[PDB]
Amino acid sequence: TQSPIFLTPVFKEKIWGGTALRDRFGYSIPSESTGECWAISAHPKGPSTVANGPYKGKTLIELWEEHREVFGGVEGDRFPLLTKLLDVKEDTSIKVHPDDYYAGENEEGELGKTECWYIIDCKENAEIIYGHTARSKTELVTMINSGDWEGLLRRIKIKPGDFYYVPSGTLHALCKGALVLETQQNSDATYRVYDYDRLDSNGSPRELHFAKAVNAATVPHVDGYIDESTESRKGITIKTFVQGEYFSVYKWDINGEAEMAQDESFLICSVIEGSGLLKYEDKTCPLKKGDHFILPAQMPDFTIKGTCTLIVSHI
Ligand SMILES: [Zn+2]
Repeated sequence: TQSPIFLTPVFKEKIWGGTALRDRFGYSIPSESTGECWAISAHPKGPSTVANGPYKGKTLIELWEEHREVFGGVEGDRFPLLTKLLDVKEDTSIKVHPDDYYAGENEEGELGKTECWYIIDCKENAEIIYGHTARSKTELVTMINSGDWEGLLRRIKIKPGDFYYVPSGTLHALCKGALVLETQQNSDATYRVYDYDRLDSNGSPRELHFAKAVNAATVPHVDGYIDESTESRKGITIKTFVQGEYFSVYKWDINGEAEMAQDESFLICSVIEGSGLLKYEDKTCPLKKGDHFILPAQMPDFTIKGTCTLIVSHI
């Protein structure tokens, strides 16, 4: 296809969620404790539906299975990624995501969940939990059992604009006061080790997966290294956050009119700030904060005019 494919958001309630998705993006949310917006999703538990054009109403799964041409004919049983907006009002659980092998073996073919975080906004003293100090799996087990979160967990102070890559196997948790654009593999495989003994809307504690978390966790933890790059042309500054095995993620900072080309299999796009006008051939497409869309394989060269910021990804 040759035109933008907009996606209608799906929402998920979370004990750590809030109303920021409605307050900052104008979204109609399910509850006053909404933690996640599954923005570009083909996950069975909450797939995005096409919001416009000839495919309006179809799910991203139906597009992947029946119209792979849209995605440049790339291989794979399922659309590979999942993009979310996260309203981390309170702390999320301490957890680890398995890799493709472990997930497939223990979660019935589910993909692993390597992911990354772009911090859109956050409070002044915001942090994240990333990595740990255990030198062996027996030590990790011991320190988790004595709830020595202070000696075990490693914390990183964050600020708006930060980017963190989270390889599967990484013990982590986003903490209270953060608004995040999370790009991850198409998976919902999560092993929690601690959830602060909280109760959900139904008065029941959330599930923990101690054994699986320890099995999936990388020990010892070693901080990986990613090199960012930035380049600018007329009307746009592009920051390249990562070009990894599972995805490449970028930030487009537009001011004025930028000339673009879609030279990948497809581009996943989220407008996180401002508004603008996308023009291609004789067509016009208004863009605004909160829009999520895919630019197909055959998308014609286009321009975006305005003051807006998008986070974009591709495989
Ligand atoms: Zn996570």
